[PDB]
Amino acid sequence: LPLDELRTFAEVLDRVKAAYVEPVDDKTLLENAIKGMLSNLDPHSAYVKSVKSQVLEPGYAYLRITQFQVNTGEEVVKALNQLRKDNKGRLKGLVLDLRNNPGGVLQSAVEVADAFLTKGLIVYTKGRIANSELRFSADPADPSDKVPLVVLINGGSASAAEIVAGALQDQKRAILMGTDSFGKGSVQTVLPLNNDRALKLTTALYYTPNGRSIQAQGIVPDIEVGRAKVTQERERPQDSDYQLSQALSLLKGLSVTR
Amino acid sequence: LPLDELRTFAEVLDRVKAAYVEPVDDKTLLENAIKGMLSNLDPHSAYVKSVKSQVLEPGYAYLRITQFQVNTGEEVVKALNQLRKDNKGRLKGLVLDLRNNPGGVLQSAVEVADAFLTKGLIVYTKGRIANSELRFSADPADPSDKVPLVVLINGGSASAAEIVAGALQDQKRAILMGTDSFGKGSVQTVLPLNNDRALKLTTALYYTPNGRSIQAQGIVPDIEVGRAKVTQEERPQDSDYQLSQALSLLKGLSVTRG
Amino acid sequence: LPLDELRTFAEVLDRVKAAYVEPVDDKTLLENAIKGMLSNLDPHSAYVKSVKSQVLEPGYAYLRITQFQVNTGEEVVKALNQLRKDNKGRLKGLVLDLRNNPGGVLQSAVEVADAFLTKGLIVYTKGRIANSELRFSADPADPSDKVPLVVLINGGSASAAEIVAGALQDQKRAILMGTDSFGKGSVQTVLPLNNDRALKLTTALYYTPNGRSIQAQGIVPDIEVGRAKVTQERERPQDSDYQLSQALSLLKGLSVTR
Amino acid sequence: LPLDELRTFAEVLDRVKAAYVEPVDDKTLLENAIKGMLSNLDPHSAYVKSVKSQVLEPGYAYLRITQFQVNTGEEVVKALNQLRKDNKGRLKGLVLDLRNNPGGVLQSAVEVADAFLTKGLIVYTKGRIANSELRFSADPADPSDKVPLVVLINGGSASAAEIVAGALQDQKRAILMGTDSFGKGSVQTVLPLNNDRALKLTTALYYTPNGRSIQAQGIVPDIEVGRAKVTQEERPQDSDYQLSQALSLLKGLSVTRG
Amino acid sequence: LPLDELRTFAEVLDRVKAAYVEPVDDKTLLENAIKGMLSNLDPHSAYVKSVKSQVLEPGYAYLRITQFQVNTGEEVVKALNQLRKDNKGRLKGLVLDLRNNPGGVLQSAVEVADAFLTKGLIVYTKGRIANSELRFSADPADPSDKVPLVVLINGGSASAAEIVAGALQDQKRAILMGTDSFGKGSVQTVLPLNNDRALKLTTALYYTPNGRSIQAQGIVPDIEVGRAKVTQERERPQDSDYQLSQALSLLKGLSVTR
Amino acid sequence: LPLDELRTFAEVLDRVKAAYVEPVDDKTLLENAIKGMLSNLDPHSAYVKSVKSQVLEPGYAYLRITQFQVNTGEEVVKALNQLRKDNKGRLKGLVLDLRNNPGGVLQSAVEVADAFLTKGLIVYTKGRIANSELRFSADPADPSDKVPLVVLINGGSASAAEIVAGALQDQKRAILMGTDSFGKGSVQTVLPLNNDRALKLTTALYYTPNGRSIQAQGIVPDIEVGRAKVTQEERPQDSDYQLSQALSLLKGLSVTRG
Repeated sequence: LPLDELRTFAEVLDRVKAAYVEPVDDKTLLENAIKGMLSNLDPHSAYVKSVKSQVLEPGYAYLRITQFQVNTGEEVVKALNQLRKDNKGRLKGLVLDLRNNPGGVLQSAVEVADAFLTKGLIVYTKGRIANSELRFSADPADPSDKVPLVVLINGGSASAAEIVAGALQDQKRAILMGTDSFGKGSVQTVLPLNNDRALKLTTALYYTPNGRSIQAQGIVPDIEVGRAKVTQERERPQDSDYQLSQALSLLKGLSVTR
Repeated sequence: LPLDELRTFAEVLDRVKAAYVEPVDDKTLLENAIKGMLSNLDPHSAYVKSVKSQVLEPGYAYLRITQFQVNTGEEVVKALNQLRKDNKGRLKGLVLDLRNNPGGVLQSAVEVADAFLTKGLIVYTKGRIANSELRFSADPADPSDKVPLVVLINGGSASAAEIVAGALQDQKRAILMGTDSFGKGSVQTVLPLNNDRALKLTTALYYTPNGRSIQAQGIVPDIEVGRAKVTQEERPQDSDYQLSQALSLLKGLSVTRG
Repeated sequence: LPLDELRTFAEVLDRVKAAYVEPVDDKTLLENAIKGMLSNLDPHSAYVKSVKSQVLEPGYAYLRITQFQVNTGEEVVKALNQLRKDNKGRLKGLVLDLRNNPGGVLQSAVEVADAFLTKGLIVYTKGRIANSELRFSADPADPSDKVPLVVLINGGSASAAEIVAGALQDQKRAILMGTDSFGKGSVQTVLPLNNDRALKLTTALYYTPNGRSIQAQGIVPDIEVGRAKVTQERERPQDSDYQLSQALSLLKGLSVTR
Repeated sequence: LPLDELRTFAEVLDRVKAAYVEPVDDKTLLENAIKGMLSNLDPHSAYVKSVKSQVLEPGYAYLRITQFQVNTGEEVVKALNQLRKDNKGRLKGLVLDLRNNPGGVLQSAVEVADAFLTKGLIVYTKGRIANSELRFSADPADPSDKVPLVVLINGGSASAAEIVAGALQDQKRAILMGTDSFGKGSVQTVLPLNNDRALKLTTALYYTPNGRSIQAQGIVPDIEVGRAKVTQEERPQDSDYQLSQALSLLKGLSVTRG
Repeated sequence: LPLDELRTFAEVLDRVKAAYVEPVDDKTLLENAIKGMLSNLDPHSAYVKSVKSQVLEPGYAYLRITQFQVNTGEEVVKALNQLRKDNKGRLKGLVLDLRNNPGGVLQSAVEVADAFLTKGLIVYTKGRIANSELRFSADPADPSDKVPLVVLINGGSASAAEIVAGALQDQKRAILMGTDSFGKGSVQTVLPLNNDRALKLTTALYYTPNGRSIQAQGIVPDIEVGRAKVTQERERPQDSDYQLSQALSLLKGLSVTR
Repeated sequence: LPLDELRTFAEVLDRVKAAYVEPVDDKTLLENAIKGMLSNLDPHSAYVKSVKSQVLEPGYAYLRITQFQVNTGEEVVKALNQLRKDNKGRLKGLVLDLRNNPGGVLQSAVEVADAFLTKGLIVYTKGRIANSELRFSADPADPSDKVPLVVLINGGSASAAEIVAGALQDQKRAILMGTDSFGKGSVQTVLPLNNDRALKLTTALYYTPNGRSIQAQGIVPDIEVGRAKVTQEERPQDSDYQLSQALSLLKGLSVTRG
């Protein structure tokens, strides 16, 4: 209780209680002060097939994560094996379509990351409260079989998807190409109050294995690729998708070099 | 200041000070509570020749209010008589162009309304502060000489212009034509505080003679006519759809009224 | 017999009888003189569903007179009652489509006028001969039930239709909108001659109740509306017909005002 | 003047003077009878270097008659010999462009025709006045040197030009190609009257050597070829369809004639 | 054996035999010298329905020779009689489409020429060897019945077709219109050598009846007609074919003149 | 000179001298035999700042060889160090633009190759003349500092440029990207003859370190990327498709190589 600043606050509240057009009691003024304190502090504060896979070309395959549901992990691994069986042999290249992904279940995101990682950190949450600081390490099993993969990120790629992309980039496991990411990397917990109502507050934020806050930076692709049309001067989706075609050609060139 | 609910607000503020990710001191939380109490209460709260006239057709004339300045009233009357001299006789119809009129001097607004009204109320403010409750009644002189007129109002006409239009409509003096209006009919007083800072608070709001709040209702035209451009296959009605509609309505009204 | 001017005429006729390329007797020269005297004097001198009605919108109906036949009168009244039954109630507005109407039976025109008029003059013929000066007065029965109506006139609106429109305008019963009218308001009677052939001559002309000659003035609409296209900047025929849509909107505004 | 039928005409004129709507005196009726007797009898009755030549191709030349002036004849002959000098030898074919030729001096027309004819009639007028009947016979000199020629005639070629074309066609001297002609082949003499006013009357009309009246028949080309523009994928045949057709016809005619 | 020039040749051959990158024996050098001597001397040296006829318009018919096969002659005569039977009477005009004709059997070409010629030379071959100088004269039978015909030649008209066109032009029997011809008018005979291989050499060239070498001049049409589009300013193939339409109109005009 | 086969060649030449249509003397036949022996044997036989560099992105640079002049080598090295100074550190990737490079000084070519190679062969010529067989081995200094580079080759890159590219490819030093090359890898020496005239003969041809003849094989890029223009919806990769592909390949290669 600062009391002096509380005196200033109560004086402003009394002036409003006296002058406003429609009469307002103390309770509604207090509630509006609370709601606006939260709105001014933090915007997030208050008071269906998941996975689709396809072998786009012989040796090169495409895996898209529409959303992060609970089944998503098992489904991505199922898709990995399915693509390996479709190519009738080991894969030369893979594309992770994580663009247009709002986010979803954090555990499902971490297991999707685990399908590509054999060791190291994946994501860790930092905040100032007893049970916020969390960490997630990769298990020594990757169903990807070390396949070279390029991850696609758009503006509409946030939360869980951003975590996956960041983990894949910091482990130097994937090539991120596309535009920048949303940058939504904060966790909201509902805290209880003595009065019979509770408040939702961002209590911590996500951090990639390197240590860069997802919320501030976002995820910057290693190669920036905006939408564009190519003009020659000399199913199959890449004929219509610019970013997918670019990722495919990059994987092709990488395979040829390697 | 009821301390008992102050307990609830302090408890909530302390819980927020404890849980948020990046630490914030008591001062910023109190200041944000103030700013949001005002913001959540009221969005407006914080902490060129005026008239141009023309006789469109023999018997039918057009009066435009670009803005509400002090001269406006005199000029409007100067225009009225002038149009009577232009037609060399009494007018069969008149069009009040109040579209694209943000507002202006309130006294000029009541003067413009009073040039058409011989009795009754024009506009009245209701509020809870000591010296806000005021009223405006028409004087028994109308330089309009009882001419039938159509008033045109669009979205970009607010405050004073809405006061004029509402007065003309509720007094059954004019027929309003066009789209709905802005609906800005509130007065903000700057109130001083013990500390060397002040708060802007709406202290009263305007009401049309019927009793309809301009701020909530707005002024709804009797005839809805959206903006359009006509192309034949100076004379502004030949190019302006809304003005042409009002002119033709006045002509037909005059013919029936024989 | 002027005889001196007859001498001049006969001298010219003899010169022509002598000089022309192909020989011509006195009779053909006389006949050509007659035919050209008539052509030079007056151009008119010498020597199928009628009615369609529809309720275009709830409360507002449209009645078109393609042509003036004998049945036309009964048909317009039949249509009036039919439109009243279609709306399941009294009508708010009516449109008389008299455009593209060459004319027709005068009595049918006067009865069509009688469906809207309860008293007063309708049309009167004036000429200089025993039985030309005629008058037509409205009977005290109007099946229109005083419905407000707008009449549409084009360039191709003449004779009977022009009479109807003029009567409706001079009685201040309808609003005439559109372009100007044809202006054909003369009656041709065949007169008998001593020789076994007869001549058709305009013997009189029509006059509206006010007294304006239909032949000279034509019918000027109270509102002039040429064909045009409207461009918004925000069956059902009026969506395609400009004049009909204008008449509909005028009737709508009149109903709202009234 | 046979008074017995003058009775009929006077009776008719008096009946007209009696019946017409607006009164007209005897003088205007008599004057209109005169004007219409002439108008109904005959529509024409009431009360720049001339030649340019060029050799289109080796052996084939083009002679254009813009208008029929006095110099035209001499110039045409001057052109003929000149073309012979241009080709350095006798011509294989010649094109007479008589299109867009209103007419002109009749003597120049018979001269132009005579430059191609060695015997026979050229044109003769028939009428009933004393000194109109004239004839024109060709002199036994043709500077054309018997060259085969095609004459081009369109609608805008009348009188003198038609006289030339008709003479050339009926004498089987030229092949006419194009559309039909105007057909204006009549001569108007101004005749004086006892009163100080005169009348224009056609006193005779032209006839081609066959005997066909130019005024009624016109001159119909042996080959119909409408106007057109050709675009390859100076030389006027490269741009003019009718001239190109005539040139190709002359070339083929020359080849067959070997 | 010049021997001195043979010494120069053998010295050059020895220099090449010594210096070239890949070793070459005397035989391959000799063979290359031979092949290049032939290539440098003369390019031609080394070391399915035929006829379609149709009556395009009443009186005017069209005969196209796609190629010169053995049956071609009988087929053209068969077509002549067929067209005569189709028109149910003698023909007014005929078009020989010889354009886009590489050539073919010389005897078939000469018989096709014989279908139009009653006497005179058709084509003769000139060269310097015992049995090269040949001549071909027309037999006194022409199934064409002297019908006037126009022959069409394009750039792709060579050898046999060029011979036919040239014969028809030099006899002044047909009108050749179109663009210039290919100009391929040489005969290649294979000559035997002591060694077990032989050489093909142009031994003579064709000449038209006039004496102009087909190989050098080509066949120049009497009327030049490139592809073009006509624009009026006023099955049936000529509506789509410019050259065919021109030939048709020329035949029409020729028939009218004759 | 083996006279026995000289018999065959003389016999053939005499038969040709006897059979050809227009007579040709022995001299022209011998001269043509010479010219064609050279022409049939070998088609080539008969009888501006060089380097421009730029750092495209932080860590990635671009070096263009317009032409191979004497300064080129020095300039290339001057450019290499300069780019190292521009990036203020070692480069992550480099692009060698050898497209549109006809060739130039061979020593400058081996210098340009030597700026990237520390050991091994660069290019060697094979022929049969005395002093053609030469070899070029790399010196143990590479100013490239082992930077990974992609070389771009199109069709319009020949000789020296192909030598550089082939050396870089066979030494597994660079990844070649683009279309195939011209393939002009032969050296022509002018040889003198006893008579005062000389012959141009290819005396040797180039070979890449692998042993592949540049003239026959050409240099085939490891990655095929045709020319195209990209349009976003200075920086040349933003406009050049092939350069952008090489840049993205280098970036991905650098990321994987961590």
